[PDB]
Amino acid sequence: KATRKIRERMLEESKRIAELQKRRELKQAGINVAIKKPKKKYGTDIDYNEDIVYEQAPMPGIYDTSTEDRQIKKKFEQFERKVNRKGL
Amino acid sequence: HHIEVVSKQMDPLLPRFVGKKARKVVAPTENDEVVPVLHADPNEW
Amino acid sequence: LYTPKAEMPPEHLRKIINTHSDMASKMYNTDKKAFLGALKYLPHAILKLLENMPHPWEQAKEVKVLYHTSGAITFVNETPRVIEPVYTAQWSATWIAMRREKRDRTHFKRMRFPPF
Amino acid sequence: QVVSSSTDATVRLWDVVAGKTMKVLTHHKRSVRATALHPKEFSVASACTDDIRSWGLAEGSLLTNFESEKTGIINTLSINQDDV
Amino acid sequence: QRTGLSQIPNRRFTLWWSPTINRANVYVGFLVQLDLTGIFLHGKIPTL
Amino acid sequence: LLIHRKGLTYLHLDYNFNLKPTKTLTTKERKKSRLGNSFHLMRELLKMMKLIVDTHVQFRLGNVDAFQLADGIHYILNHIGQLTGIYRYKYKVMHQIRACKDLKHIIYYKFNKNLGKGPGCGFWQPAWRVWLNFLRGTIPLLERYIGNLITRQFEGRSNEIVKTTTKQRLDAYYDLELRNSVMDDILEMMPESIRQKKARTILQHLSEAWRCWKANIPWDVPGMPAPIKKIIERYIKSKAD
Amino acid sequence: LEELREYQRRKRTEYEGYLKRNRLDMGQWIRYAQFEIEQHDMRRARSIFERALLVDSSFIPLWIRYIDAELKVKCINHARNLMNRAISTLPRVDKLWYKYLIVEESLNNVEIVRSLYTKWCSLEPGVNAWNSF
Amino acid sequence: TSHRPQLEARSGAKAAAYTPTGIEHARLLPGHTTLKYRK
Amino acid sequence: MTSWRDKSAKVQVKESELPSSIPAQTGLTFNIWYNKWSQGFAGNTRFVSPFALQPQLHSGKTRGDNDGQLFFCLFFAKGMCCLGPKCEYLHHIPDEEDIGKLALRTEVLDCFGREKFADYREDMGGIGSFRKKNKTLYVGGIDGALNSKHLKPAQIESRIRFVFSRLGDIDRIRYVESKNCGFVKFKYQANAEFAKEAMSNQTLLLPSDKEWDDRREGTGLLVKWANEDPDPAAQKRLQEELKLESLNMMVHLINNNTNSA
Amino acid sequence: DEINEPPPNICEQCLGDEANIRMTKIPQGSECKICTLPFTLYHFKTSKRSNNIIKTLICVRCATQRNICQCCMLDSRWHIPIQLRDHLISLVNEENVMTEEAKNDMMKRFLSLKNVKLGGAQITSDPSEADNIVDKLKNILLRAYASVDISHILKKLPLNESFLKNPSTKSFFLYNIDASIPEWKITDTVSQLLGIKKWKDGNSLSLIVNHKAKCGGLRFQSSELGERFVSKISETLVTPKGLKRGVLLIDRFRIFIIPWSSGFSAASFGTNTAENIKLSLSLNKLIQLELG
Ligand SMILES: O=P(O)(O)O[C@H]1[C@H](OP(=O)(O)O)[C@@H](OP(=O)(O)O)[C@H](OP(=O)(O)O)[C@@H](OP(=O)(O)O)[C@H]1OP(=O)(O)O
Ligand SMILES: [Zn+2]
Ligand SMILES: [Zn+2]
Ligand SMILES: [Zn+2]
Repeated sequence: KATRKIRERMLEESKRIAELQKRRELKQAGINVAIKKPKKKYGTDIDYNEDIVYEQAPMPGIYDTSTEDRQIKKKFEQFERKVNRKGL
Repeated sequence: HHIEVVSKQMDPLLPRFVGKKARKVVAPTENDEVVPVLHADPNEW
Repeated sequence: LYTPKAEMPPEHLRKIINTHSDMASKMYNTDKKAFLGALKYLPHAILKLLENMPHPWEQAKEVKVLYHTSGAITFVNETPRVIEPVYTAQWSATWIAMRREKRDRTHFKRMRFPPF
Repeated sequence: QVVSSSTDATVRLWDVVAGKTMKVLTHHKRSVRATALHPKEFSVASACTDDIRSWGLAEGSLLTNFESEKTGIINTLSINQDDV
Repeated sequence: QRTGLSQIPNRRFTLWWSPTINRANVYVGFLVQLDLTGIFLHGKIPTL
Repeated sequence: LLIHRKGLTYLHLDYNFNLKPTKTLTTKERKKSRLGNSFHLMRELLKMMKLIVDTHVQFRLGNVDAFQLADGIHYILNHIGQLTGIYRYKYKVMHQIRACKDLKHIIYYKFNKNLGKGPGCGFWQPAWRVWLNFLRGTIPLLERYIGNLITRQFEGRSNEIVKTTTKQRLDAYYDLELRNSVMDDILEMMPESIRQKKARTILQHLSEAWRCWKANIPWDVPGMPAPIKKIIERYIKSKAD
Repeated sequence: LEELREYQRRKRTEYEGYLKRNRLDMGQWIRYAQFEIEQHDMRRARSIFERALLVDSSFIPLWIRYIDAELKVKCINHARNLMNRAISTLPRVDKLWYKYLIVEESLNNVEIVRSLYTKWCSLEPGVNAWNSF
Repeated sequence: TSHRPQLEARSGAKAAAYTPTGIEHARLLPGHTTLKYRK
Repeated sequence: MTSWRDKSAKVQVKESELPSSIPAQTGLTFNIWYNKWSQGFAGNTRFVSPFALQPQLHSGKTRGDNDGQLFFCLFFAKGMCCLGPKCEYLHHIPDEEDIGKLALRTEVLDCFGREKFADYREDMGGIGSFRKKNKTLYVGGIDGALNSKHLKPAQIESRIRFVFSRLGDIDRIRYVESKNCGFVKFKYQANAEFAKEAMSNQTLLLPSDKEWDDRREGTGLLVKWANEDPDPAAQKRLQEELKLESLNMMVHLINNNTNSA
Repeated sequence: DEINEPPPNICEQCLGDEANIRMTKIPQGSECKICTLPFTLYHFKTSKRSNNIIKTLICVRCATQRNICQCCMLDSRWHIPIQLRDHLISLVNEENVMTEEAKNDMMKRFLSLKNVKLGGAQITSDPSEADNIVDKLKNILLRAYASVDISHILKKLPLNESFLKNPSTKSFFLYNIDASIPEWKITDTVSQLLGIKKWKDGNSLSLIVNHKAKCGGLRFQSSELGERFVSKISETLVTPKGLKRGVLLIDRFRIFIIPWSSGFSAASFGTNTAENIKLSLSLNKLIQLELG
């Protein structure tokens, strides 16, 4: 069982790398084609990218902040902007 | 205004509770706050 | 209040059943779910049909029925109620009429099954 | 109406018409195996390992701690008419 | 293939007595016809 | 409409209520198209009714005479084992099939005194009653069964099905109860060490102490603490009992 | 970006596929929480720490690393009113009292520890705590 | 390593109904309807 | 008025000319629950409409006008309605008078009376959304609509402009040759909803366009919803019209406080 | 028992003017458009003889979390869309506040059971809190391409003609139309200045505006309307060594007019979009030449 699932992992790892070198090369010719959805097996399947998974808000503390939140969105918008150009 | 609430009489041959279907629902944590908990040998054990 | 049921024309039930021969329109989607709800009550309608069957001395029988307005099921709404000394004389008259006919005919042909 | 004790070291008191917990008694440190109600005083006793505590049922209130030290795992509890 | 018992003796026996085993017998409302043949099977008998 | 809602259009239902495959099926379609007894008992019952109703249609068309009509109604009721396959799906109806055959033996001998042999006895009133009484008990059962099948079509089969302790899963269920009861007694003797890493190790000593009892070998672990040893011994003796 | 975007999509299916079958294993809750901290996403990271306090709330190495998640990014009031929940959950634990002291020592406001030790001596702790006061 | 059972309530909060789907079981049919009281 | 208020609405299709409810022939056996063909492979089962809407010819007064009906006949939009003046829905193009009566209801419904949905669709199909007011209609299948003859992209733009012009106030049209796509924006949501049903699965080619005999063999011009406009000029223009309509209801949200006092 | 106990959420606008209205309650009616769970549904008709039945589309739990009518999906206090109500509150406060929506079918199912709230509803539910923002609204109201050649197109454009006020044709030329101004607003003012209401059903006038070439083309019907249009055009610019143009006066934007007399056919403004962007730059120099 165990050896097969390691070999079947590296086969599945190849199918992305062969795919992701297509899109890196199709970007060179200009044509932008998005990554597809890995189609839903059962009816109520989840896309964990699209939303917060099980969003539990922390607590209704008495120490109201309403100041650090600004910095958190400022840092996150700073981060994905650096991803948008330098490509990490 | 006012509201008068009337239950409609159903066709006995139709599938009663047309909304009813078996579904799985993961339920969130209940709203009430948390209660306080209020409470050598390693070489032996 | 309570007024009893309106007795309707027998042509009203015919037309509804002739309409539900071919249910290809989307207008029939709720009535198709009523045909599947009627399937639970079908062995009850069979019992009412078979207990109200004509006996061999009568040519045709008229029966009260109860039908769903979408034509999903029809129930025979009667009870076959008899006087017991009359009924025993009716069957025993039929018995002797049947014994004369088997004597009198040279070849009796039996019906073929199923008939269609 | 219903008192319950489980392996999560809590004793819960229940409001059954609302279907919800009236009171959660959290004082036992490990799994609570035994309970017994008093026959006269309207109180419950509960036992954890080395830990036996009594409770009034009107409020979630600790009545007494017992001298149950070094006594080990307690499997069963029994209360008598004569306060034994 | 070492432990399981061969099917070929049961089939040999059944084929031999097959006009008595698969006899027309009594009517049960219908009969099943074996595809691409006109052999009628008068019971559900897998070895036959 | 039920056969089509399932997707079973390779299954053909004729007007004498036979269900006929039209095709060779795959393994997937064969698993999908198995119908229960509640379907097939309802179909055979429609088939007995369609049989009797069409015997009256032939007379009302003028194909058969009144004496033939009575002989045909009396023939159907004594031959329901021959004409429908109703016993395949609820086999206790062989009581009714054998009671109509008993009534036919006693009726034919009254009717054919100083007569010959051949058809023409249409005294169908005793065998009619036998089938009417059979319906009396079949109404509640099919009402429940067809109701369950139809409820599953529109609402689905629940995901909260708890399976009972039967003879084929008894040894598995004894296992889970002994395994939970041993971890309870040992985790309450431990002070405040750990719960996850030691636990798999403890249940491996239990399975090993049971292979030693069966082999008649003494089970001695040299550096095992004495209270963990007495819990495993007490529970191995209870399993052995 | 889709080199990173399908990367973040792929990793979240791998940890939550594991935590689905093991609600326990507090070490995997912390590791999957630390992945979302490194993605510079404190909204998702706080969710995983709250979801993991539901499974066990007495495993205090989970509590402390959720304070460390809040102080490394220097979001201070979220770690302050957290302590209205943390030590009002477990008043008997030593380390939860000590860490909310020493963090206040490095934030240098000793009016705040003037009221902390007020309760924490009303609570009757024992010898090692009374001596640090 | 089973390591944990299934808590019942994760079935009980499911929104089929308060009841099951509408399956009528043979053992849940009515019977022994009169309770007996001691003197 | 000249077309609508004086006339009564005519019958586009007789009931004996209405098409069969059975679809053509996709598989081997017809399923009588789902009304589809089964057991085989489907063969790209789309087809062009044999009928179409004639705004000036077919509009007229209906029985929905006398009763006070808000909603429009969807079979009138398709060019298929067989009732004519008996139909309980409106047979004319939506205008500023009737759209003013579709104000509370149009937030969740469309102009035909159909409920809207939260998510859009994976291919931006039939009904709209109650989250976004989308007034722009995507046009596709233009190769299939023209029946695969060639035209210049300037002339395709005009042939799209004319047939869409009758269906309401057209904001702007911009045919793209690089992607054969028409982005047709209206003034109103209710006229985009009407035009989407009306020109779906139609033919572009005119009766003199030399292929009017053969046009039924096509697939028609697809009409789905339009996504957000990626060029930054319109996004700033989106930001502009968001701000100025905001201030319009900044006026009225302090008038009903002024009424409150 | 949590199903039937909370009461419905209907605004006064949906419910109408009638004194006492009978409604129908169905305990497992449809499912919610937002949460996709079964909920109790309500039927009502505003009058006893309405053509239309009003139906609750969302459940009461999803309506409470957004503070909205179950039918309008509009605000319970302000009767405005949620797409607007967040944007107005985002102006009064320097923070940006929105209503996020769950895409996943089970996560939207998870989202409806939490009893907190989200978006602007935490403001708009309280009367005291919502009044402070409507107060601050008043204070804001107190605050008050070169390489492609386009030559064959530019000859067809009648660059040098006047309002000679002759019959000429139905056809005119428009330019200086900027990236703004939908075609209905042009055809409304032209109909408003000529005087005819309901221009479209009469089919008297036809417009083509390209919006990338920044120029527009006008057609009339029944040519006597055409000179009456010129008779209503007051504003002129007599170009200094050129021919006069009439001016359309939309708000703040100027559109200059030449009679066509030979122009039509789409290609007139440009075949592709880049060919229109080059013509945009051609006219931008010529409008600057025309004013100065
Ligand atoms: O088997 P047999 O000894 O020849 O008896 C037959 C047989 O009756 P049972 O097998 O039920 O006893 C016939 O029934 P089937 O073979 O059709 O089942 C029946 O004929 P019908 O039932 O078709 O009328 C016939 O009776 P008859 O010849 O009077 O019609 C009867 O012979 P006996 O009357 O001598 O018993
Ligand atoms: Zn119509
Ligand atoms: Zn909802
Ligand atoms: Zn409303």
